[PDB]
Amino acid sequence: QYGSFCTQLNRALTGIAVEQDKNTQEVFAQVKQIYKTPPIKDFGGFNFS
Amino acid sequence: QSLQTYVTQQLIRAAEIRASANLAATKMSECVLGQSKRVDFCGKGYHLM
Amino acid sequence: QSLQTYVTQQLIRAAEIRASANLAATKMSECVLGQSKRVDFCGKGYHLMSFPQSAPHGVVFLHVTYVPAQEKNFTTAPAICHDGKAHFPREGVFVSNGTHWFVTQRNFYEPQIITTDNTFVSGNCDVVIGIVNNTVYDPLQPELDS
Amino acid sequence: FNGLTVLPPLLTDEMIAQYTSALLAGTITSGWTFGAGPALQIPFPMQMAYRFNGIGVTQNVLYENQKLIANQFNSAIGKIQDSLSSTPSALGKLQDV
Amino acid sequence: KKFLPFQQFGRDIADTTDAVRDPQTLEILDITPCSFGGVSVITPGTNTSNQVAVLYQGVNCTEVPVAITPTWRVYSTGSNVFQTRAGCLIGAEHVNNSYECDIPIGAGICASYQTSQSIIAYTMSLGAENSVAYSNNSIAIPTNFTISVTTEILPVSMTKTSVDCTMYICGDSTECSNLLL
Ligand SMILES: *[C@@H]1O[C@H](CO)[C@@H](O[C@@H]2O[C@H](CO)[C@@H](O)[C@H](O)[C@H]2NC(C)=O)[C@H](O)[C@H]1NC(C)=O
Ligand SMILES: *[C@@H]1O[C@H](CO)[C@@H](O[C@@H]2O[C@H](CO)[C@@H](O)[C@H](O)[C@H]2NC(C)=O)[C@H](O)[C@H]1NC(C)=O
Ligand SMILES: *[C@@H]1O[C@H](CO)[C@@H](O[C@@H]2O[C@H](CO)[C@@H](O)[C@H](O)[C@H]2NC(C)=O)[C@H](O)[C@H]1NC(C)=O
Ligand SMILES: *[C@@H]1O[C@H](CO)[C@@H](O[C@@H]2O[C@H](CO)[C@@H](O)[C@H](O)[C@H]2NC(C)=O)[C@H](O)[C@H]1NC(C)=O
Ligand SMILES: *[C@@H]1O[C@H](CO)[C@@H](O)[C@H](O)[C@H]1NC(C)=O
Ligand SMILES: *[C@@H]1O[C@H](CO)[C@@H](O)[C@H](O)[C@H]1NC(C)=O
Ligand SMILES: *[C@@H]1O[C@H](CO)[C@@H](O)[C@H](O)[C@H]1NC(C)=O
Ligand SMILES: *[C@@H]1O[C@H](CO)[C@@H](O)[C@H](O)[C@H]1NC(C)=O
Ligand SMILES: *[C@@H]1O[C@H](CO)[C@@H](O)[C@H](O)[C@H]1NC(C)=O
Ligand SMILES: *[C@@H]1O[C@H](CO)[C@@H](O)[C@H](O)[C@H]1NC(C)=O
Repeated sequence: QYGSFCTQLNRALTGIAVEQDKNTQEVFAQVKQIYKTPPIKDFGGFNFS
Repeated sequence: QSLQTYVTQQLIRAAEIRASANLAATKMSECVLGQSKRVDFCGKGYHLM
Repeated sequence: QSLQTYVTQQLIRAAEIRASANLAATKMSECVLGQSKRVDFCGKGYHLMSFPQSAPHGVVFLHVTYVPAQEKNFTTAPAICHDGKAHFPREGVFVSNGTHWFVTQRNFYEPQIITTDNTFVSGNCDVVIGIVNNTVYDPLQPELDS
Repeated sequence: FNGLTVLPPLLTDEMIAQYTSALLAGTITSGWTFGAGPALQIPFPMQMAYRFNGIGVTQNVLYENQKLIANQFNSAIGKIQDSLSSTPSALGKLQDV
Repeated sequence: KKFLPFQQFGRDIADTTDAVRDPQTLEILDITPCSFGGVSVITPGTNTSNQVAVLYQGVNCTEVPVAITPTWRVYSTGSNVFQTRAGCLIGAEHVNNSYECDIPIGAGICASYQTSQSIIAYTMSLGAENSVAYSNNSIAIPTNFTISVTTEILPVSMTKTSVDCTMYICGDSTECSNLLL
């Protein structure tokens, strides 16, 4: 008898849920290829271990 | 009423989290993928990497 | 209760739209009215210029950027030892094609003869690790001899 | 259990780690070139000399003091583990959310 | 749970009776909710086809055939059902090949419609692999360039809407407005 009070709540929660994945994607997926360091650590004395 | 209060507070918190994530994405683009001249944006001192 | 719910949701959405509009104003100020040095702010690549374009309830930016295309392998040297003195390039990088050494700018291949106006002398060549070992030219001397 | 569910994130933790490892490897092996376009390799001391020129210090300063700079960087990167482990409130921003 | 001799129920969150004691045989048996979850339909556009896949979110799906005439239950039993961290997917085929995600599912699993053509499920690929030929005396400098133009779209303004309170609540009525004041 209250109409569509329930649908809006679920819609808002789903919007938040989608926004979270958008946030993670926009922060971390900034590179289009996957790069790997060479097996040799000749960095002129700089230790990145 | 309890459900509506929960949803409203969740929306406000999600907005704040989105602002923080936008700042993090900007920092990843500027401090990590380049060298920034903006003062105190990438730590105290003259930014190197 | 229905009216209150509608008003609250409108307020939240208006706050989001205001954040977007502030970002758009910043982009108009920094990408269109000038040349921006911030990375990835005005498009992918090295920013050159931008052009605004009006859209319904929004704006569109066309970002003109510079992208390097074709690269080549070379060998480098941090410095050059000529007469016991170490030479460093003023602006550019020492590069070799296998037999000779040149100075080029970093973002585009343009080899040049290593002379005293391309490099500056600082200290002695006993401290630099990996220094390479060549001749530099002073254009004043050949003119004086002639 | 009263109608409440938690949904898994689209990106697993291993995928985030792979993304960060790719970013780190690109930064170490190519400097800032992999962000503008194709990645171009450059020796790390020369990249550091470029950064020194960027902050307004001439590049022979780094070549004359390379060992000291490397040692200072290694010590500084070693200290941060203890700095963040010793203080419980270092990672408070995530704990609050 | 070690019940004390004078105790009858068990409550951990103070609104749910997680345990109870049988009246006749004095034995203690815990109570758990049967099962529940959301039902999502993975579908390409009604352009491409009419085949669909169904995901039962966050459930062990030995239970799916007997959950809840529209009794598809196991919609396509031939389509190998398999558990993911989001649930189990029914109507899609598992594939080893990895591609860029287009229809996200969860926990790194993505679904797509491709060639004959059917809905497949796979782990998303983060991008093409690459390795920079790093050495301590090698440089790469570009010998050419390209000029590129890219578009960026930003919303600026919303629609200016005004709503009258009395007209919406108590339209053209005086008793309603007197009660509303
Ligand atoms: C890079 O630094 C790590 C320390 O973080 C070095 O690992 C140490 O190695 C020595 C001897 O090889 C051990 O006694 C230490 O216990 C190690 N420390 C740790 C934390 O594992 C590593 O050897 C360094 N690598 C280079 C190439 O210098
Ligand atoms: C590296 O570049 C140098 C400079 O151009 C080349 O030396 C010249 O080669 C041309 C042949 O194309 C000759 O006509 C010039 O007389 C050379 N100049 C000098 C000063 O000797 C050299 O051949 C190049 N090496 C390689 C392997 O490409
Ligand atoms: C560049 O040329 C000079 C030649 O003058 C080389 O200097 C010699 O280095 C060796 C090794 O220490 C000494 O034994 C000689 O006495 C040096 N020569 C003179 C005249 O003092 C120098 O080694 C060359 N550079 C490189 C990197 O090989
Ligand atoms: C740099 O790249 C451009 C391509 O963008 C080259 O221009 C092309 O050159 C070929 C033949 O050399 C022509 O058939 C094309 O029509 C050209 N394209 C355009 C858009 O004009 C250019 O030659 C390259 N430069 C160097 C030095 O390699
Ligand atoms: C540069 O050298 C590396 C050495 O492994 C090679 O893989 C790469 O293809 C070379 N690039 C060019 C343009 O010759
Ligand atoms: C580069 O590494 C080689 C070993 O692969 C070494 O012989 C050489 O001295 C190094 N050069 C510099 C400048 O570090
Ligand atoms: C009393 O309980 C036992 C089992 O606990 C049951 O078999 C029996 O029928 C019960 N008594 C009556 C009168 O039903
Ligand atoms: C959707 O279907 C119609 C029917 O053939 C087709 O003409 C239309 O182009 C399709 N939409 C897209 C985006 O391709
Ligand atoms: C629930 O699923 C797991 C696999 O995730 C399986 O080992 C277990 O047997 C299942 N439980 C039941 C009751 O079928
Ligand atoms: C992928 O290949 C492995 C063998 O390397 C096999 O065991 C597995 O079943 C395959 N999975 C799919 C979905 O093809």
